[PDB]
Amino acid sequence: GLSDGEWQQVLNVWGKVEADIAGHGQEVLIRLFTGHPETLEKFDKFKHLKTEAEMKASEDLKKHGTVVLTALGGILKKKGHHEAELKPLAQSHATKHKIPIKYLEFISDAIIHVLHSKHPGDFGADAQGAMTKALELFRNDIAAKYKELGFQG
Ligand code: HEM
Repeated sequence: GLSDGEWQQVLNVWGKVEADIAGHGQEVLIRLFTGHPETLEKFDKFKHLKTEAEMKASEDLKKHGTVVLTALGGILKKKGHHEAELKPLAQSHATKHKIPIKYLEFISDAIIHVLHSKHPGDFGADAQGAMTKALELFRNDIAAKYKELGFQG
């Protein structure tokens, strides 16, 4: 898992996100959708967004970004002891939303990108290492639930 020092770095980085949850959330989703247009198709409510300008102007997209990062933040604050929080998310994303684990990889990468984009020179090598470990743990624990369900896509 992560060391206490690594968790401290993760939660310090997370304070940056908490100062503007909606802005970070919006940028993460836009990075996901523009880099991987197939992901947009999983969202009936965002399929109509045909340009990035439309994405940027969508208040509902910002709202969903807030929902997403709020859930992730709650998980991170558990420092790995997140079974109760993570299980339901894994199960909704596999069974209802049909989100392949690859797309969770994509959004994890998007989070790292957005952190550098919004905080250039202020997301240090140690911080990137710790946040990466935290996102891998999240993804990996979701993957275990996906395997239980026999879910691939
Ligand atoms: C950090 C990773 C993610 C987190 C924390 C997250 C969190 C959430 C939450 C809290 C909800 C609403 C409750 C629920 O249905 O379980 C939700 C809904 C949803 N998620 Fe995710 N999600 C993540 C990644 C993804 C990805 C990568 C996709 C697709 C590429 C996706 C697709 C969806 C869809 C289609 C819904 C239903 C949206 C609606 O129509 O309201 N999620 N997500």
